[PDB]
Amino acid sequence: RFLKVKNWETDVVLTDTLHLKSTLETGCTEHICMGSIMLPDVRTKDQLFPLAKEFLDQYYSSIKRFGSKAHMDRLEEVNKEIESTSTYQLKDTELIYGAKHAWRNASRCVGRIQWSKLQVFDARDCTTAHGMFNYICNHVKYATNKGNLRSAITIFPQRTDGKHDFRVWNSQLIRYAGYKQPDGSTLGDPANVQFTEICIQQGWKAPRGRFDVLPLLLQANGNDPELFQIPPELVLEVPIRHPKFDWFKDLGLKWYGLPAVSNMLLEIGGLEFSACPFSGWYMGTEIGVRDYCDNSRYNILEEVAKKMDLDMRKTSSLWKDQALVEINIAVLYSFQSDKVTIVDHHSATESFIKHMENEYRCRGGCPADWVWIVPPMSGSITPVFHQEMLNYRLTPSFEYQPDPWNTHVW
Amino acid sequence: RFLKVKNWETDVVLTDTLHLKSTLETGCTEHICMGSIMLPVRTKDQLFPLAKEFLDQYYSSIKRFGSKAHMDRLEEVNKEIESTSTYQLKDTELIYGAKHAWRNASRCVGRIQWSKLQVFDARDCTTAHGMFNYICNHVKYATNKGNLRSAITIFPQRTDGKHDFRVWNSQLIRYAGYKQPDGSTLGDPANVQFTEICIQQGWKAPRGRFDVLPLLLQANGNDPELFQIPPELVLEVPIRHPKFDWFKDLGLKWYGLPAVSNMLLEIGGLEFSACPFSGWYMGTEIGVRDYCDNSRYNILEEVAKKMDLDMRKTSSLWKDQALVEINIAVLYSFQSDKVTIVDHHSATESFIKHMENEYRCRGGCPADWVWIVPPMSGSITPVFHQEMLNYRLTPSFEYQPDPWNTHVWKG
Ligand code: HEM
Ligand code: HEM
Ligand SMILES: Cc1cc(N)nc(CCc2cc(CCCN(C)C)cc(C(F)(F)F)c2)c1
Ligand SMILES: Cc1cc(N)nc(CCc2cc(CCCN(C)C)cc(C(F)(F)F)c2)c1
Ligand SMILES: C[C@H](O)[C@H](O)[C@H]1CNc2nc(N)[nH]c(=O)c2N1
Ligand SMILES: C[C@H](O)[C@H](O)[C@H]1CNc2nc(N)[nH]c(=O)c2N1
Ligand SMILES: OC[C@@H](O)[C@@H](O)[C@H](O)[C@H](O)CO
Ligand SMILES: [Cl-]
Ligand SMILES: [Cl-]
Ligand SMILES: [Zn+2]
Repeated sequence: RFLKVKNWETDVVLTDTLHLKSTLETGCTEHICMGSIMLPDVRTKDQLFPLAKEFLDQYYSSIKRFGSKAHMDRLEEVNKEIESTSTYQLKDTELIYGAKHAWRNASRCVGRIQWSKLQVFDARDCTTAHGMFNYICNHVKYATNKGNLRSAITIFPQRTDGKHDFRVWNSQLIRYAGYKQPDGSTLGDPANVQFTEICIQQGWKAPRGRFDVLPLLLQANGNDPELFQIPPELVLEVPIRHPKFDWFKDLGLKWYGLPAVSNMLLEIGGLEFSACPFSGWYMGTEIGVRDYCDNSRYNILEEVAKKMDLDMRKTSSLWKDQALVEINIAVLYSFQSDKVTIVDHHSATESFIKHMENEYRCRGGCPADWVWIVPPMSGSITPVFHQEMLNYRLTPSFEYQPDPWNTHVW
Repeated sequence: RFLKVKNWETDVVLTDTLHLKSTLETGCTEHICMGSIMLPVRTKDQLFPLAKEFLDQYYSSIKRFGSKAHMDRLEEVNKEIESTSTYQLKDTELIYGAKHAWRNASRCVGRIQWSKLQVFDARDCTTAHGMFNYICNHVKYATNKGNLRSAITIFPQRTDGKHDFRVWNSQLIRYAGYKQPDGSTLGDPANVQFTEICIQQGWKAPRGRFDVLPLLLQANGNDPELFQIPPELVLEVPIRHPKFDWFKDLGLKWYGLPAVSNMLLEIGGLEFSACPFSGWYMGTEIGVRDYCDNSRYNILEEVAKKMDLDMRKTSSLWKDQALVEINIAVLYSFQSDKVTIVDHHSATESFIKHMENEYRCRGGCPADWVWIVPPMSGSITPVFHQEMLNYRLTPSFEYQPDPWNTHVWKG
């Protein structure tokens, strides 16, 4: 009940007490661990006040005014507001606290040493998709900051009775289109083929190129979603070159500088914010390992290997591994050269271990999903590989939610 | 209760029912996942259900469930238990048991091979010298002049827990580690404690970087005894790189036979505390962990230096670059010396096929993602994208404490 975690490379042991405050489920039982499973109607008013209370309690605890009249007054105020309006509204201060802590609690995020330095954009006054478009252009411009990226989140109005949901239909604010071929092949990004179909079917006219920035598909107040094009001058992109291989440029690869997740749900004190796009800056391997070399993605390993003239007849030459490294060198090299913020997996995991130790000391723990935290290459030469982690769900949180097109009453 | 797993690279979905036969605990609860935690005597009461379950499984597999042979065997074991408080496995049951412990080993990626296990029955062994003889024969057989063969040797089961057979080595073949007065380590840092014990027990240490450790063997709960594996039985491979001629001058070698000897084999409630088993290496075990862990030989920087990599910034990925070259050399060296080895691409691919087959014929395949995914190049192997369910089936291999922590010394 007072759990120990050990680092097997440093012999450092941390004691976790924070997990006792966990409230959501893991998917695991005493008989079966689901640690590697990717994905293991509004609330009633009686469901809502304990959630509100738990949140307000930790909020007022965090500002050293637990059990203060100010604390009790707020509980009173929210209590009556729920009883009366069947929901409640967060103070700006609570909204910001809740958002920062939802990031703080994201057990799958390696970048959380930055959690307290999050720019929060309150878009709760937004009423239309054009409004959403404006807020999102501003977010993108702020976060991008000419390459010196800054973490941000924009929060649109909370769910009411699920008839009026605000949703950003795209999974990231910035992503490349994916197209069909008669070839049976896939031009561009295969991950986005379905969303690209909906765009076109909703009226998008695609350039059908390999790296076309998708349009935003925005849903306000439960209305039908609308298409908008992000001003191209707001989308910072990086051409990919290698510091030693001249021919790398000829592959014609590029990627965008701003990782901005837009399909998740932010839960704070029982309230649900279904449209809450957030962004930070890339770890190199996200692009170079996953985006470029996953077989279900741009899958560029074989082509890079050929140009390196590696031995591709047997797998034991480790040509895949060799090309993998060179591709990831090029990504880091490119971003760095264009002064666009990026972190390599060694630095990021090093930072996360420092963050863990900080969290264990000042908070009593740090929920962490080893399967997601360990980088997709060179795993055991990063310190996180040898770090035992405990995974559990704290609120406020970011949650997954159904893709809008499967849900939307058209 | 059915359970689905999905492969996110291929969209293949499999359904698990085997998890219903799960006995032991995971360490997890609905409130906390302990999937990345490395480590999370029996009375007559608990033993016959465990025996009956095993025997039911055994007789099902040979298609004799409910037969007179089945019923007689249960009666026979029941009597033997009530009479003697334990029982003895038939040869066929021991073999079945040991193969299925491997088959159930959720942290093992090499399980496609589980049905081809040579089982050596050493349950008639009584002394340390006897143990040494059995283990020499295991080593010779498994090694097979480089054409490695999977094998396990099974020593007598626990009785009252005061007469345990134990191999004190964590692996049958492993290199010594010596902590120097200046804090540096000569040889393998992972074996410094066991090396010190061996030295205390009278081993004359050569004190070099690759000294094969002596066997430290405990029979029948007596104090352990030192034996030197005959050098001619210990197959080793000089590590060379196919393009880098300076690599041989690093002076690296490794042994060919991976043989785990510190685990406990459980079969039908019986505990076999000495049960060394061996297969062949996946390259990354040596090339990534053994050579490149910071807490092991830790050669990344010297390799990287000799490669003249840009080492002033980690974002040059000089560490990753050198890691690949080292693992190429390990594979190159074993293959050119005709010593069985498998690369992590081949092995993980075979595991996926095995796992799928296991779902179809067995209703599942318990698997620990954290351990199954290789320590380098994770997502370019197919196991990275495979959802896995982890649960515990018996027969099984279990962890047990290091014997020097529990042993009552006779003198
Ligand atoms: C600032 C630098 C950041 C870095 C380096 C970073 C890094 C990462 C990485 C590598 C992943 C794994 C995703 C994958 O492989 O699919 C991830 C996931 C995640 N991150 Fe962070 N992140 C950063 C900022 C943020 C911010 C600002 C937030 C929220 C405000 C956030 C919340 C999350 C969440 C909820 C996940 C899980 C996503 C999912 O399950 O699909 N991160 N992050
Ligand atoms: C024949 C080729 C084999 C290969 C390529 C192979 C591969 C591996 C690898 C790479 C690991 C991970 C160990 C680590 O990184 O710490 C492992 C673990 C394991 N293997 Fe296999 N193995 C093989 C044979 C066997 C055999 C013959 C047995 C038993 C009869 C076995 C049972 C196990 C067990 C119980 C573990 C987990 C051990 C622990 O947690 O310390 N394996 N195997
Ligand atoms: C805010 C932020 C910063 C940062 N560096 N990375 C992220 C995660 C972005 C990301 C998303 C996704 C899609 C997630 C879909 N889930 C619902 C399964 C994939 C990847 C990648 F590339 F695979 F690593 C990266 C988010
Ligand atoms: C039989 C067998 C074959 C094979 N190829 N590999 C193995 C595992 C050998 C191995 C052991 C161990 C000791 C693990 C400690 N546990 C008690 C937690 C480590 C490693 C390595 F190198 F880290 F991968 C490899 C066993
Ligand atoms: C803490 C973590 O579980 C530990 O470092 C594990 C991670 N995965 C592993 N995977 C393998 N194959 N071998 C290991 O020793 C480990 N160590
Ligand atoms: C099936 C398995 O859970 C899946 O491949 C996970 C593994 N770890 C991951 N880790 C990160 N960072 N991102 C991912 O998408 C995944 N995918
Ligand atoms: O030096 C002693 C170690 O080899 C030993 O404690 C092992 O780590 C242990 O047997 C676990 O494998
Ligand atoms: Cl991405
Ligand atoms: Cl090893
Ligand atoms: Zn679990």
